[PDB]
Amino acid sequence: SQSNRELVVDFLSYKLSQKGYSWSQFSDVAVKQALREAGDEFELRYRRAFSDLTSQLHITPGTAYQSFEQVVNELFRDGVNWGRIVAFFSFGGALCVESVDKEMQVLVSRIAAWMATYLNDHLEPWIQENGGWDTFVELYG
Amino acid sequence: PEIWIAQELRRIGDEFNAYYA
Repeated sequence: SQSNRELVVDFLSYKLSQKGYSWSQFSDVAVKQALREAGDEFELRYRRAFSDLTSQLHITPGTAYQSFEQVVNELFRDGVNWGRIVAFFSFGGALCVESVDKEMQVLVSRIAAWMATYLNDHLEPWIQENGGWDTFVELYG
Repeated sequence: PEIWIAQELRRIGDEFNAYYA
């Protein structure tokens, strides 16, 4: 079943392309489609209510990791659901594109790894208990 | 703003989740 690393790279590659960037510039590294589409819908819902994530973030190379973990820990503090996992991908995507915009491209491959490891260590058990990524595809369509 | 961002992500996440539940 699904390599989380692969998922992260696919999602981030997509979100970077939406900002005119190529994944290969910064990195030498049905589920994928559902996640891309869900990310687009999530971001539409987000900007209907709030400001684009890329506008809200305050990034520095020295605090990027700490910033990433604080956001993700609060996002999942009182539980996990598929919508929050989509939020997690969208946040990582926003963090990457903003990193590039702010001339901190070094962070792109790091953020992808932070995401992959958080998925593998902290979200994967829940994903398994909820039927795997196939469940997400069937729910989203 | 980390906590603020996470709270907004969570709210839209839960809205998203409820729609496709």
